[PDB]
Amino acid sequence: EVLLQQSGPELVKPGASVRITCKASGYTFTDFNMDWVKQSPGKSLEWIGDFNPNSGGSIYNQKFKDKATFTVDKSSSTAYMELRSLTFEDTAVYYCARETGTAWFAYWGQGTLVTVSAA
Amino acid sequence: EFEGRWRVIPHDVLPDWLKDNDFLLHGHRPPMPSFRACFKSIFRIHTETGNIWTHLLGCVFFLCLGIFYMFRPNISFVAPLQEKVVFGLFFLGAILCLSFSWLFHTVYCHSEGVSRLFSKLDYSGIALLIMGSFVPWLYYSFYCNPQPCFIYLIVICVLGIAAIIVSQWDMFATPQYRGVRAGVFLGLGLSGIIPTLHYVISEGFLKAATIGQIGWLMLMASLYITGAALYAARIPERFFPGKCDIWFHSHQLFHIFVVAGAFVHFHGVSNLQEFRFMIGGGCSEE
Amino acid sequence: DIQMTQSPASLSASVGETVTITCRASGNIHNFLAWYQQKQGKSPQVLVYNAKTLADGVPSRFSGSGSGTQYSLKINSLQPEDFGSYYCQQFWSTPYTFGGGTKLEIN
Ligand SMILES: CCCCCCCCCCCCCCCC(=O)OC[C@H](O)COP(=O)(O)OCCN
Ligand SMILES: CCCCCCCC/C=C/CCCCCCCC(=O)OC[C@@H](O)CO
Ligand SMILES: CCCCCCCC/C=C\CCCCCCCC(=O)OC[C@@H](O)CO
Ligand SMILES: CCCCCCCC/C=C\CCCCCCCC(=O)OC[C@@H](O)CO
Ligand SMILES: CCCCCCCC/C=C\CCCCCCCC(=O)OC[C@@H](O)CO
Ligand SMILES: CCCCCCCC/C=C\CCCCCCCC(=O)OC[C@H](O)CO
Ligand SMILES: CCCCCCCC/C=C\CCCCCCCC(=O)O
Ligand SMILES: [Zn+2]
Repeated sequence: EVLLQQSGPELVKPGASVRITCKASGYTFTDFNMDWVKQSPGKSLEWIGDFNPNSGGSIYNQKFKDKATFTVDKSSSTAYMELRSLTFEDTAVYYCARETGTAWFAYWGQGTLVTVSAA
Repeated sequence: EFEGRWRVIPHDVLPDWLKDNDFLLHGHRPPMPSFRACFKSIFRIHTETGNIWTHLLGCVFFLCLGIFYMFRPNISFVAPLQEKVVFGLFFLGAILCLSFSWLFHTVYCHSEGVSRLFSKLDYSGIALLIMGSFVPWLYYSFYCNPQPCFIYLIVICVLGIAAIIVSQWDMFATPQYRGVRAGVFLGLGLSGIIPTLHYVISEGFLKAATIGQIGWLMLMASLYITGAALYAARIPERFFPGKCDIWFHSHQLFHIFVVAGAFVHFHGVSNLQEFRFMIGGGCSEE
Repeated sequence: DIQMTQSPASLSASVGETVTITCRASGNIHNFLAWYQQKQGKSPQVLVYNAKTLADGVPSRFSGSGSGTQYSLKINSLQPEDFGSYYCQQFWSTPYTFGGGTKLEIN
């Protein structure tokens, strides 16, 4: 079975950075594209971007161009997403989601909750 | 362009209706229910690139060859109106089968409904090419024996129509019946052994060899047999699984054997009309 | 950018009844549509992709239809486990977009 496991919840302060890791297994990692999805509390889903592990290129939503950075480690079949200069607006559950030829998502990670708080 | 973006997928994640040969492992198109994305995939690298371009280049070749044939001067024909008709019926079957085929291979990955529809057009096309091939070839071999010529055109049409109706069957398109489809269409073409033996008996070995028939048809019989043998047993991808995904798999070479076999067929019956033009329509041979 | 308008935003129905979630795209998406169901706190799971293709393991009471810019998700004979949020998604044009979502409650 294909499984996407990502890191646990993050508690950070404003202006900090986070990197969410999505570790995939059960298939050849380079064969399919990896996408990232944001869901703010009580709101609907938003598309951050897509990353191709084979070529290494990525396509970012214009809204998250200066916010997200996609990296990869093909040896461990892990996808990463860096979030920079975090505000209270960036408090959300971030998902990884794998394509299958076209960008419909059959497999999803369990989600990583990012909570920004200066308390 | 950011519209209709897609990647090739391995064979194991394909839907059922798109698994026709498990020896091609990678490089398949995923199911995309947009004809716009399907027709632009013609300029993309995948498992069907060779299958479409072979029968799309071949479709315009016999289209232009078919129109040059209509504008050749009637100076050279014993009956120009009906001679251009029997040839046009061959060109009609040749163009339709090549057009049905490259269109099917283009929209193959659209949806299950579109796939089954264009597959039935793909199978019916090859029957039309086989019946169309028999018409100019018979009207010359039995030129002076009209009634054997007219029964043999009735039975190949009752066989080709039956072959078209059997292609409307759904389990016909399954990979378990790929040997059944091979023998059905091959038996359709090799049904011509009965008119050929009839011709040799009444005309003779020398006549059949002098006019050049027995040489051109065993070329036809070889291209018929070899093309069907590679298709039915999936050579060479059966020997090298995963290295013939894009170029030189069985379906690709079978497409090439059809274009070459139809051109070799045109070459033979075009010779039979130049031989008729020299001896004329008169008939006191006995 | 393609805008996806999902309707209704929320609804509540009884078990065994039929519900229909409509959705309209701001432009033609060429049947490159997917539907998802999301349970409380859990990850979304795909129900229908390519506008009509039912995903593996999804019961037959879910059915997607439509073409062009108007698509629909229908749930026949509602079951108690059908509560949650439902989202549409187009993957024809980037950036890909989701619908506003539809909250389904069962009584
Ligand atoms: C050159 C071949 C000569 C042989 C004779 C046969 C030629 C026939 C013509 C072949 C090419 C035709 C042009 C293809 C145009 C073409 O690809 O059109 C597809 C459309 O985009 C269909 O729209 P779709 O994406 O399915 O959805 C719209 C929203 N519902
Ligand atoms: C005297 C009868 C014999 C000579 C006349 C016929 C000459 C040859 C005809 C060629 C045209 C081919 C027609 C082929 C007709 C096929 C009909 C068919 O299979 O329909 C089923 C589908 O509609 C649904 O599955
Ligand atoms: C060029 C001269 C004529 C010879 C060429 C061949 C003539 C036409 C051949 C085959 C006809 C195929 C009919 C196929 C009928 C399928 C019905 C269909 O899909 O209708 C569309 C609707 O579902 C949606 O609007
Ligand atoms: C002057 C009268 C002479 C009569 C004796 C001649 C009899 C001819 C003998 C047999 C006719 C053919 C019988 C049937 C064999 C041909 C059909 C077949 O199975 O073809 C498969 C391959 O062979 C295709 O290449
Ligand atoms: C499940 C049944 C089918 C299994 C697959 C068998 C595929 C064999 C087909 C073609 C490759 C060999 C063709 C050439 C060798 C057979 C001899 C021949 O000329 O046969 C022509 C006709 O008499 C046949 O009816
Ligand atoms: C010399 C000239 C040669 C000309 C050769 C022409 C070959 C193409 C003909 C017919 C294709 C089939 C047309 C009918 C099917 C199209 C509509 C369709 O696919 O509808 C599916 C469904 O309605 C929605 O998903
Ligand atoms: C002149 C027309 C024939 C020219 C020679 C063609 C070479 C191949 C001949 C016959 C192959 C018969 C078997 C076809 C296999 C099934 C095809 C299919 O289902 O797509
Ligand atoms: Zn083919």
